[PDB]
Amino acid sequence: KQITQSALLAEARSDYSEAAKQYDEALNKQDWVDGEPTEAEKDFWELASLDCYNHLAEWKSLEYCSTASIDSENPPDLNKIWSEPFYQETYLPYMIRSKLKLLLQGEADQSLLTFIDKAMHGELQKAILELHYSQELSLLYLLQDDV
Amino acid sequence: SARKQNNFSLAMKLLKELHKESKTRDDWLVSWVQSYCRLSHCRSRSQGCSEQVLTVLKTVSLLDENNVSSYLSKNILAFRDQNILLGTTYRIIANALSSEPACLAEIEEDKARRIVIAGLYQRAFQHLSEAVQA
Repeated sequence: KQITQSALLAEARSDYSEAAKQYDEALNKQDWVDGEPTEAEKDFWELASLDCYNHLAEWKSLEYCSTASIDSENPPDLNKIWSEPFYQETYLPYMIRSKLKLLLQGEADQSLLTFIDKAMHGELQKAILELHYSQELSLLYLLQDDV
Repeated sequence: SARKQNNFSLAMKLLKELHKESKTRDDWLVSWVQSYCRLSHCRSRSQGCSEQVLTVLKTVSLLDENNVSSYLSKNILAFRDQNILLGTTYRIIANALSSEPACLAEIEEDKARRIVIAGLYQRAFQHLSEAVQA
């Protein structure tokens, strides 16, 4: 009733974002008792939603949305538990589409550099499947004039 | 292009960038057509008749008397003004929407004037449809 009634509103920075953000900001300590069985369902879905509204927009909304779904504080447990899930493996382009906006800002920037590097760290083991899966991985190089 | 599709909020950040960026006399009006369309788009939703129609009707004639001292091209820019006006004269019957005065009802007095409740409560229907009429 917050979000299926957002598909209508056809906006992707206010209505959906207010329908989504308070779920993680408030900690939902009293509504997590009844919604405790959902687990990943309530989670990843909200996770997923916070993507598919801004997945097109990128911009500060995106770096912050990664920040929500990324592995920023402690980035090795996620990869050390799963290699590729049919959910978190979907946020890889999300953060990096934000590259487009911050890579526009500066020629060598935190998001892009850290990313493409760690993407090469994970390239060493099962590169080609992921490098093939993502075309966006291509569109990024052209910045530093190296075709 | 973003306007008609009704994407809104991506178009919010865009309307901020264009409002900011283009910085000429035809700019201001160009951005305003966009905010006014967005006005119709959220008038589709409820209570914006009080809110957003005010947010965009505010400057639709302040900096407008001094803008493109014609010159050509005005129809496509003055009409959306007419939209922010019918979208109230036809919606605003009385009361409720006047809830937040100090500045609000004052606006109806002034707009009706060039184009403090009784000059509106007893008269604003011969005022609004005429301001929109011009």
